[PDB]
Amino acid sequence: LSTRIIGGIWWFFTLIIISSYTANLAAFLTVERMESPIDSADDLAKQTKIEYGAVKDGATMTFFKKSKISTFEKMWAFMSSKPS
Amino acid sequence: STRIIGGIWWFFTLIIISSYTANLAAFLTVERME
Amino acid sequence: SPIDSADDLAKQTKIEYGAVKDGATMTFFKKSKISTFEKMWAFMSSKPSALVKNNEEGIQRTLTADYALLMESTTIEYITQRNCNLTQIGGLIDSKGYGIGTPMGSPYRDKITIAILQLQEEDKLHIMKEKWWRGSQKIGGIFIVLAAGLVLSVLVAV
Amino acid sequence: SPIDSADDLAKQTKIEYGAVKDGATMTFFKKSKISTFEKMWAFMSSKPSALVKNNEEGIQRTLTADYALLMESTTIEYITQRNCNLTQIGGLIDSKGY
Amino acid sequence: NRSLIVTTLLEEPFVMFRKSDRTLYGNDRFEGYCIDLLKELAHILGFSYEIRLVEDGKYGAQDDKGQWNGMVKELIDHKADLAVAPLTITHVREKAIDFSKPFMTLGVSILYRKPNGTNPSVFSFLNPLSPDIWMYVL
Repeated sequence: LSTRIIGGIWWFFTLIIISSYTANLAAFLTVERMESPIDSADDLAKQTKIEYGAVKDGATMTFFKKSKISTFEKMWAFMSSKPS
Repeated sequence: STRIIGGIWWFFTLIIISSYTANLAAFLTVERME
Repeated sequence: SPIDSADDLAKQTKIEYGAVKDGATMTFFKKSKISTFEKMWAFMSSKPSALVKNNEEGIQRTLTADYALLMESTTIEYITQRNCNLTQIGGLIDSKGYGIGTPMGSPYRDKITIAILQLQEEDKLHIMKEKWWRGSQKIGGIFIVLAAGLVLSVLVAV
Repeated sequence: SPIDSADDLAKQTKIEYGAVKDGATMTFFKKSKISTFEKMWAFMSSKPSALVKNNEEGIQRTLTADYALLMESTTIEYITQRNCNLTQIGGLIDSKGY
Repeated sequence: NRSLIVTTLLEEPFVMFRKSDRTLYGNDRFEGYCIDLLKELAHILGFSYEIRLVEDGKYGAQDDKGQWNGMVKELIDHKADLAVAPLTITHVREKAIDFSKPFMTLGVSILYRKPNGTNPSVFSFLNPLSPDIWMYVL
């Protein structure tokens, strides 16, 4: 019993530490499975990390200069903000 | 020999379901918010 | 997971932010015509008090409140290099030129047009820039459980 | 969380929002050249039922319809000083000469 | 040339005070990055100056009607004929005064207060459950 009070608290504490990584792993993969990933062009208009544009002497350059879809217009205001 | 073989194997049974709980819950949680 | 960009600052409405009034920041914020910054313009329009009148006032906003401040890097450089209770977040947005003030129709500015490129090759602006800018959980806390249980069994019988 | 600001009402479609007539903010939304208020005033143009005419009409519409009532903040105090079923949502939109 | 009157405003570390235990006036009130850069170009392009601060303390811009005030109005009214400052080249500010070439071109940075770290703890772990329940386990 003097050692029955030793081992059971170790069982009580080794049960503390095993579910700790189960949620450290699980919510980590859940954030990894939060990703759709980003495909659609409105989401590229939401992000600022990926540089994006077209070729000079291209029609779609002038078309996004001419575009009335405001998703195109804000991606054109991106490309106006960054000439690269 | 058997108490350490069963100890490490039960310790690996402690390993494996923590992974499958990671497999199952992250599956059902994206559709829980979806 | 922390913030070091512009879109995730456009996400959060949890940190107060404005600018120095009659500032070229705010003069461009009324000219900001992309909707990620148009909504931060709707923020700053919804908060005339987040707008400051003094950079030193916005210093006391960030010192006394959880206050993001979006000004030019030069003073943010010189003060955060000299104040360590304030953190530098991410990078810049743009780069706008700093003109030298002449009234309109000044032909003496043609001489001013020359001497700037004089100082550009001779690199004097960076020489003074180095002259005038000067630099400076639950992971570990669990230790309350098991260590006492090993000592009680010693002083019982023997 | 989903509503902590006035723009949260401009993002949702369920909770209506309007103002008592002789309303300065109805005028101010026409005055507001910031476009999120312009969308909130195209809301109130599209929603005649959201725009109310006197005090208890907006009180009842907040209780009956899915409706947030827009009102001055120490008046929001003074009513909710006595009306306890409420909760003030968001902060100010402005400070204004009175 | 003449003493070209300079409207300005004190910035960090652009235009700063000159400080001592005695009296200092005008050009001798003020130093900094811009002022000691101005002392170089006074030898370069051959002019003198008077430094004046701006009142309203700001750049100043067009109002609701469209009227300049502050720094721009000084160069409009010719009560100042220079402005030694990082006067940001803004396309509306080109319409009452003319800019020269930029000496510095920098961008908008992000100021935020620093949390200065923290320590690990288990009183934090007592918190996702109600703290009376942790004693109810006992």
